[PDB]
Amino acid sequence: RPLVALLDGRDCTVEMPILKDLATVAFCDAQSTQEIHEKVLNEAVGAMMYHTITLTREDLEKFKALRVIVRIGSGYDNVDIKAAGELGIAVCNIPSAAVEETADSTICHILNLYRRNTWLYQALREGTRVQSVEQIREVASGAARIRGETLGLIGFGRTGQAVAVRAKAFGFSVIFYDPYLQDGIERSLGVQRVYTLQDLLYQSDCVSLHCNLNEHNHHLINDFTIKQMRQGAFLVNAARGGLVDEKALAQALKEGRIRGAALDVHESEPFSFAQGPLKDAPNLICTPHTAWYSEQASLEMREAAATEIRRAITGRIPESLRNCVNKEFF
Amino acid sequence: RPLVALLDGRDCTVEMPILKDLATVAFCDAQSTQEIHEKVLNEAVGAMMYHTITLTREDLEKFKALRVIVRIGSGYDNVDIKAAGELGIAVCNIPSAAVEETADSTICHILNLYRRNTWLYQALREGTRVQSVEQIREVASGAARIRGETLGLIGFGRTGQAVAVRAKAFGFSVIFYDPYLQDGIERSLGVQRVYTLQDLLYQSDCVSLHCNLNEHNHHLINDFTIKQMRQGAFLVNAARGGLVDEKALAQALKEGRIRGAALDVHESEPFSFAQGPLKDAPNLICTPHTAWYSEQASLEMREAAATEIRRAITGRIPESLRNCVNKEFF
Ligand SMILES: NC(=O)c1ccc[n+]([C@@H]2O[C@H](COP(=O)([O-])OP(=O)(O)OC[C@H]3O[C@@H](n4cnc5c(N)ncnc54)[C@H](O)[C@@H]3O)[C@@H](O)[C@H]2O)c1
Ligand SMILES: NC(=O)c1ccc[n+]([C@@H]2O[C@H](COP(=O)([O-])OP(=O)(O)OC[C@H]3O[C@@H](n4cnc5c(N)ncnc54)[C@H](O)[C@@H]3O)[C@@H](O)[C@H]2O)c1
Repeated sequence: RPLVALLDGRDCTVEMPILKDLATVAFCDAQSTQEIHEKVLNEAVGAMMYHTITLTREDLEKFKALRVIVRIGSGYDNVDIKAAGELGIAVCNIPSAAVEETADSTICHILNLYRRNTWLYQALREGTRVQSVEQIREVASGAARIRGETLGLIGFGRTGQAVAVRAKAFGFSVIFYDPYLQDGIERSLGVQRVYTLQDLLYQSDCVSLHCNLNEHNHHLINDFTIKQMRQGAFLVNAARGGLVDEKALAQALKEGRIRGAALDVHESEPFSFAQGPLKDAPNLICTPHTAWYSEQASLEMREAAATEIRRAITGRIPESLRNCVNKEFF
Repeated sequence: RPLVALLDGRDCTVEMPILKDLATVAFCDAQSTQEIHEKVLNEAVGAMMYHTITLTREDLEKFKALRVIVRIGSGYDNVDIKAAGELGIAVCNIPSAAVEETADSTICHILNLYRRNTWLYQALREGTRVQSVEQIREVASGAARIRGETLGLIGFGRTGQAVAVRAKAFGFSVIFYDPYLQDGIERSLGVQRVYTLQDLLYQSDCVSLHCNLNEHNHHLINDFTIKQMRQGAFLVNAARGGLVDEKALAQALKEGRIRGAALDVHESEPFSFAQGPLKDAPNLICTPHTAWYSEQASLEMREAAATEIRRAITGRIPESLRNCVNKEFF
C-alpha cells in the first residue's frame, strides 16, 4: 500500500484521513534532503512539501520511486520542476487557497507604511509620551495622504489582481508590469499597464512585488533598479525574498532613497533583526512569512494537496492532475 | 485691534499669513483654561483650538470679548457648544479635511487585527525565530479569513461611509447603526442598516466606532453592551475616547470575550501602556491619536480654520460662517 511522505513537516493530521484508505501517509520533519529517511527515498510514490525545503536536480535523483510532488502552497521556486519532469516526476501546486489572505496582508503592509500604524504602536511600547499636537505631528511624521499616490505592481497574476481590486477605493492609481500576460487584463480591470520595469519604477510611489520567482527574475530589485525608483518611494515584498537584493535595499533605506520597506519574505529565512544585510536598516517592517496564513486557508490547502495526491494514485499522471506546473514531464 | 488666539498650540505659522492683514495672531500653548494669559481672555475676538484643551460653561464665561471659536478638526465634544451659543459665541469645525486619512487608518487597524501584521512585527522585534511551518501557524495564530465576516459601523457619517467604501472589496459584509440619519443612505451605498445597537453588536464580527461624542453616547460601549457582542469579536475605535468604558473592555480582553481591540483614542490622553485601566490588557493595539494626520491634511485644516476666522471678522456671525455647529446661538 503506496507510501506518501510529507517532507518538511511534523503535523500530518489533515492529510491522513483523506488518504487513509489508499496510501500509507508519513512525515519526515526534514529541513533538508540529507535528513530524509532512507525508506522514504527508496519507496515514496508521492511527496508533499512546504516552502522550507529545497529539491535540486541532485536531490530529486535520490528518489528511486517518486511519481508526484505536491507543493502545499502556490509557490514552487524551491523545486527544480524541469529536472523533476525529465526524471518522470509531476510537480503540482495549490495556486488559490490563500490569494485573498495575501492581498489583505499586502494592503495591510502598504497601509502600515503610509499611516505608520505599526511604528506608532512601537513608539508607544517604547514609552513615548505624545501629549501636544506638535508631538503628534512629530511622532507621526511621514504619515502620508494616499489619494493620488501611484501603486506599482510587478506581477499581475492572482495576488496582484487581488491587490489592485482593494487599492482602488483608497484612491491609489494602480499601474502594473507583467511581461508574460496576454494583452487585455488591463482593460478588463480598468487599470494601467506599462511595458518595462523602468517605466513602472519611474512612475510608482509605492512598488509591490507579486511575481513568482523564476530563472530570469532573481534580484529583480537590485543595485541598478533601485536607482530607477522615485526619491522616497516605498517597497513592499510579500512575494519571494530572492526577488530583492537586500544589500541594495539596506543601503537605499540608510541613504533615504527609499522611505520605507515592508517585507514578509527574505533571501534567508527564518528572518532575524539581529542578522543579515538588513541588520541596522531604518524604516523596515518585517513579518515572518505569514501573508498566506489563516486557519481557514491552511486547512483548505492541506485538503487540496491531499486530494491532488489522491488523483495521482487513482488516475494517470499527469493527465488527472488539477494543477500540474511542469508539462516538460517525461 | 482684532486679536485671534490659538489656544492649545505653539505653532502659528500657517494661520499668521492668512490673517496678517486683518488681525493680530497669537498663540497661548495652554493645555488648560487656567494657563490662558489674562490679555487673551479680555481682548481675544476669535479663538482657534485643537482637541487637547476643554472649554466648559465656566471657562467660556471668562472670555470678555470672544465672538467665534474654530475647532481645527471635526470633533467639538471638548467645547460646550450650547453654553457658547447662549453667551453669543459661534462655534465652527473643519468637518472634512481628514476624512480619508481617518478611514485609511481605520482600515489599517481592522486589517492589523485580522492579519496580525503589527503583532508579528513585534514578535520579530522581541526576537522570535519562526523557522518551520508549524511555528508560522503558531506565531500567526488567530490570523483570520476576512471574506464573509461582518463589519458593523456605529455612526455612518463621513468617516463611517468612507470605511464602508473601503471594506467592500475585502469581502466584508457591512452593516451600520446610526439613529439620527434620515432613511435612504443604506440604499444609496448598498449596505445594510440595523435599527438598534443590540442588533448591530449581535450581528457583527468586527465593530468600529464612527460616531461623534455627544450628550447621550458616553460609554456607549460599556459593561452591559460588550456582553451583547459576539464571542471573539474585534473592537476598533478611531472616533473618541469616552465612547468606550476601558474598564469594561479591559476585562473583556482578559476573559477572551473580545479577541482584540485597536484604539487610536482614549478616555484619558495622552495614552501610556504603563498607566490606566488597560495597563496589562492582552491583544491591544493603540496609536496616539494619529488617525487624522497627514502632511497634506494638517495643512488643509489649518488653512481652512484660518479662512473661517477671516469670514467671522469680515462678515456677520453666524451667517457668514461655512461650518458653524451651534445655531442655538444668541
Ligand atoms: N508571502 C506569502 O505567504 C505568499 C503567499 C502566496 C504567494 N506568494 C508568492 O507570490 C507569488 C505570486 O503569487 P500568485 O499566486 O499571484 O502567482 P500567479 O501565478 O498568479 O502570478 C505571478 C505573476 O508574476 C508574473 N511574473 C513573473 N516574473 C515576472 C517579472 N520578472 N516581472 C513582472 N512579472 C513577472 C507572471 O507572469 C505571473 O502573472 C507566488 O509565486 C509566491 O511566491 C507569497
Ligand atoms: N481619530 C481621529 O483623529 C478622528 C478624525 C476625524 C474624526 N474623528 C471622530 O469621529 C467622529 C465622527 O467623525 P465624522 O466626521 O464622520 O462625523 P460625522 O458627523 O459626519 O458622523 C457622525 C455620525 O455619527 C452619528 N451618531 C451620533 N451619535 C451616535 C450614536 N450614539 N450611535 C450611533 N451613531 C451616532 C451621527 O448621527 C452622524 O451620522 C467625530 O467625533 C470625530 O471626533 C476622529
